[PDB]
Order: sequence, then C-alpha cells, then structure tokens
Amino acid sequence: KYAMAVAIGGSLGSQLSEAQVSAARVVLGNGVWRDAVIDVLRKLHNVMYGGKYGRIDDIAAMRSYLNDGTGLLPGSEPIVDVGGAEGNACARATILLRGFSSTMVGVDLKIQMLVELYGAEPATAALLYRGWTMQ
Amino acid sequence: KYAMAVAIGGSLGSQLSEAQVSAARVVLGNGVWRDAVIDVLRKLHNVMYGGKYGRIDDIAAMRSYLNDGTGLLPGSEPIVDVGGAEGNACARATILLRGFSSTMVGVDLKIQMLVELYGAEPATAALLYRGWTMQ
Amino acid sequence: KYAMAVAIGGSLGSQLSEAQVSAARVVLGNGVWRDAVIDVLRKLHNVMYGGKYGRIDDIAAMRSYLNDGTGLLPGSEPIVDVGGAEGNACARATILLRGFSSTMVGVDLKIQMLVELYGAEPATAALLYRGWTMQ
Repeated sequence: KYAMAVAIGGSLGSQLSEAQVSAARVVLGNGVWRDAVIDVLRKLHNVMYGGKYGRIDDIAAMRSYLNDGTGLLPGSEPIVDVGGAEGNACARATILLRGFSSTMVGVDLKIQMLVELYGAEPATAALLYRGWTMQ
Repeated sequence: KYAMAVAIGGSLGSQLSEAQVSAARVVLGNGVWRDAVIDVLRKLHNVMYGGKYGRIDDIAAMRSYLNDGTGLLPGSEPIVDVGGAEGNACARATILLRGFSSTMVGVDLKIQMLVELYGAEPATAALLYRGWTMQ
Repeated sequence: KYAMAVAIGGSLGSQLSEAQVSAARVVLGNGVWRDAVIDVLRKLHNVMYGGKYGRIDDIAAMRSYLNDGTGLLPGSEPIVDVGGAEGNACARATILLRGFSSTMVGVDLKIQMLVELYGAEPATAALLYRGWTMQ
C-alpha cells in the first residue's frame, strides 16, 4: 500500500530508536527473503550508499553483507550501529526501506519497492509516475 | 481509512518531490473522477486558496481548472509548479488532499474527505468530532 | 497494523488540533472499552506521566480518571486541555496513544499497544524486538 510505505519510510530516520530496528522484519517476513526482496535491497543500498561506502555487486553478496558482516569499501565504518549482531543486522536492513521517501531514489525504484517489499500489484502501482486523464 | 489519510496528507507538503505529485491518482482513481471527488476538491481549494488566488464556483469549472489550466484570479501565479502539463495538473490536484492535516479545513470537510476521497463509511466516519461515551 | 500505529502516533503531538482529539474514539470503539484497552492506557499513562502528575493504580480508577475528571497528584494541572468536557476527555485519552512512537515506552508495551489498541495478533506482533534469520 502507498500509505503504509510512506508512513514506514517517513517515521524512521538517521537514528533507529529502541523499537524501529525491526521495521524490516515487520514489513518483510521473518524467514529467508527470497530473491526479489534482496535485489531491491541491493539496488537501494547501491543508490543510497555506494557514493561513500562502496556498492555491492551480487544478490548473494547482499545476503552475506546483510546478515553477518560487511562487504563495503575497506576501511569504511558501518552504515548504522544500534547494538548487538541480531539487532545490528536488522537495523542495517531497515535503514534501506526509508529510501521510498528520499529524493535520491528514483520513481522506478519506488514502484519496485511497492511491488516487492510491500504487497502491491504492478499494474496498480504503475500510476506512481505522472499522467493526467482529464479527471 | 484514518491512518491512510493522515499519512498521505502529512507526508507531502509545500514541495511535491519527484514522486509525490501523483498521490492524487494513487488515492483516487486514474480515470475521470465523478462528481463527489470534484466537489470535495473544489471545497478544499476554496477553503485553502481562495483568500489569495480566488475561489471557483462550479463543479464543472473545477474540472476545467484542474486538468488543463486555471480559473483563479487574473494575474495570480499558479498554486504549485512541478514540471510539464501532465505532472503539473496532477500536482495541482495533489496539493489539495494535504488539507486533511490542516487547521484551516474544518472537521466536517475532513469527514467529507474521508467519505468521498478515501473509502470510508459516513456512519463510521462520523466519530471525527468530539463525544465521550464513558469508555 | 504497524503503519497505522506509526502514522496515528506520529501525526499528533503536544497540541491536539481541532480534529485530532478524537483519534482515540477513531482507533478504539465509541462504546465502553472493555478492560484490556483500559489496562494498556493505564500502563501508558503511568510510564509517560507518573513522573510528574502521579500514577494511577487500578483499571477502574483509570476509567474514573479518563471520562469525568482526574486522579492525578493533588495540585497538578491537567495533562492536556482542549475545550469542553466531551472533547477534553477524548483528548486526555488520545494523548496516550502517541506513546507508540516514544522512546520512554518500552518495546513490550508497544507490542501490547499493537495487540490491544489496534487489531494485531500476538504471534505476528512478536517480531517487534530484534532477531535475525539470515534473510
């Protein structure tokens, strides 16, 4: 949904509070995310953090960067730091879905977010870019 | 829904970003909006912009102002300017649904917004104004 | 829902506008709230306002404080003041559900809010606290 995406991606920012780090596992499932979630998260991380912390290449390298450690540029500090591993990984995954309400992420990636992260249909999410039908 | 209205009307403001201009076509349909949408949009535009840019009189003159051009006071500049026509009209339509979370728009118009713009029932949207049942 | 809770609890704050005071009766029902709503509201009021205005002890004393009057410390001014009784009581009830998006309220109470105030399942609201499944 559009409102769900907007609220989830506007509420959290720059400091994941004691109860915001799990917004990913709330929006997405809790088991293994399949491949479209991971590819969208990889594209979001690229667009939003490759200018400083280097990008990642493969969908399997996003998983290895997401859960356990890193894969960013050598010497660069973590994107986000909240606490232990089980919460730091979930925060590193959450910090990306705020890319919906960000001017850096294009409209096509916002549609891809609505399609893969949240439950929305491509034909009904297509009207995210402009167009007027004399309404 | 109340949360959908609040999030959609609080997220966007004063500068419709590259991917906010189509919030109207997202909330409303994409075809022709019928008459209740247009009347609510006309009332919102009156309340929110007639003090400066003049009001509009008829539901058919809201359509003619909405899609193609104007109809505001002679010499007054556009309410919002984002880009080409197909996106400028959708932005001029979007800039009104932020009237939910605005102190200028009364509570009766907020109920009318919930009833006509979003999908909500009048009997269940009636409890927008005060009243206490010893809960 | 998570997005509904976040939007409702982030939109309103510190000044309940002409059309925010009834967010409680919008989220909750309009009749008598049963006992879980009242206990969650009592815990929220304790955590958020007992440091200054004193806490309340019983679920039945939350009702007596909620609808008609008070029960706070002797000499302490009201938590929130909007207008007449029918709206002041609803504002005093609304000012608590903003505790979701507050660093003072713990994560267990956020889960309890999602479970009792809004419609969410305990097993599906349990993933509000950290944990990573190698997604």
